[PDB]
Amino acid sequence: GPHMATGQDRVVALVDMDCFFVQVEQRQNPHLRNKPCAVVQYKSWKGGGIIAVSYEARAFGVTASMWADDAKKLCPDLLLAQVRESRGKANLTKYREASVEVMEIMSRFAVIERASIDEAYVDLTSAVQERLQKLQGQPISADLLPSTYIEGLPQGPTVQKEGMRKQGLFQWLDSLQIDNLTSPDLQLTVGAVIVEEMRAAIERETGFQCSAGISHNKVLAKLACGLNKPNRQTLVSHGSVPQLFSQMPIRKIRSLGGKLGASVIEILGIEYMGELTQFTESQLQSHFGEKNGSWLYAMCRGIEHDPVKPRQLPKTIGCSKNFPGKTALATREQVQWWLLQLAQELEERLTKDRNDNDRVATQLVVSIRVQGDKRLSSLRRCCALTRYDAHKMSHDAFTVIKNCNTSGIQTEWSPPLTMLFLCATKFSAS
DNA sequence: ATTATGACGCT
DNA sequence: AGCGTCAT
Ligand SMILES: Nc1ncnc2c1ncn2[C@H]1C[C@H](O)[C@@H](COP(=O)(O)OP(=O)(O)OP(=O)(O)O)O1
Ligand SMILES: [Ca+2]
Ligand SMILES: [K+]
Repeated sequence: GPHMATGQDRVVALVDMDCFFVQVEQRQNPHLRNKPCAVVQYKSWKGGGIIAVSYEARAFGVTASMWADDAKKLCPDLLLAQVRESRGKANLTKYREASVEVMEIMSRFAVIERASIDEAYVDLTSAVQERLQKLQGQPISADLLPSTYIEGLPQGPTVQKEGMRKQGLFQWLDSLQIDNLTSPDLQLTVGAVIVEEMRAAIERETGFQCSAGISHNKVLAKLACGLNKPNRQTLVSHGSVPQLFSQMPIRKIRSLGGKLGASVIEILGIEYMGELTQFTESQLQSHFGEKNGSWLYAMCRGIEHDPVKPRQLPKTIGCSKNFPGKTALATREQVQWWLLQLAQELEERLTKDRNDNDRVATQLVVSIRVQGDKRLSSLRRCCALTRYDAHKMSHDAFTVIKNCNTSGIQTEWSPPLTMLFLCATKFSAS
């Protein structure tokens, strides 16, 4: 009762750019705007691999992880933009720089955690408190929430999509004004007002649209964000959780989309997140470990405590290339040439990072895959990164992996290498 | 023959 | 440390 924590202490948002690499290419090339289009890397094998898809193209069934030749079967008029190639490899700089544009705007509003190239969590608790003081008990108008969905509403005693959105928003605001909701509900609502403002600023200042979720923690904000995409935001209140979770497949919750989630389903014989509430904390810990068990026990009740970390910059800077099928690296000089290409891109990015962000990487991680290996990485070795110099880094990388070569002929490399990976890590202030 | 990333957990 | 999981 009175001592039962409800995980309603924070306001957290997750902002997720819509079709991000496609928007970056559409801003650059107006011919691609409002068209079925996709971003592809490379072109020779089956037309290239699709890595991002506009919503117009998704209507035809085009997805990422599709070959462009196959996407064209579904959507013959699909437009394509190619990822830049430099030094023999795909180069993602344009998208990393577009990411910085958005992250810097978000940072004006609040502390953010960079979750990926186009996702950031936002801790809005303090901003909401501030806005509430400005507001002075003045009610919140629907006009302040023009792209907001309230999950679970409308309900109870119009067949258009926007009409439904407004009906739900009206019910929510009507209740807030009549004092039939909770202080956490008001906090979330003010959070959503701020996120409208944030999303408007992103679009104004970059041209890019995004979706967002607002809730009391990162997992619910992420779940919320996906409910209404694209170009919309969704508020998931604490009270919405029992209905929302009652039919929510376990794999939809972040961290449960893989083997752990499959084990939860199999071991417990359940399908939906809400079904977890019937187990004790000890029962869950007994199957999934102390940490996972406690996390699951709280999470299925809508409670999570993972903080929004104050981190706007990536912690690592890496460069990798696959060498599939017949293109696997089978000679010494091949391996060395590609290590150099990778090291040259890495040096370029590191030098920029050092100038921009007042830090230096101190460790170089070298990873390879060998042909036949089940896993993405076969071997990982570290060495010191003491100089931002591509020839040195590439020579050092060779040294730490050269003994993986089974070949008696040192000119040859066996078994052939199907992946090379260089990663700069362990930053120190500079 | 998805590819190129990136954070965090385990022992 | 080196490996594995989960995610954009
Ligand atoms: N598996 C991947 N391989 C390479 N690039 C990827 C991969 N997944 C995502 N990306 C890139 C391209 C995406 O535009 C960008 C952001 O990813 P993501 O949020 O999953 O999709 P998206 O922004 O294209 O569409 P959505 O509107 O559904 O969010 O990161
Ligand atoms: Ca996205
Ligand atoms: K994303």
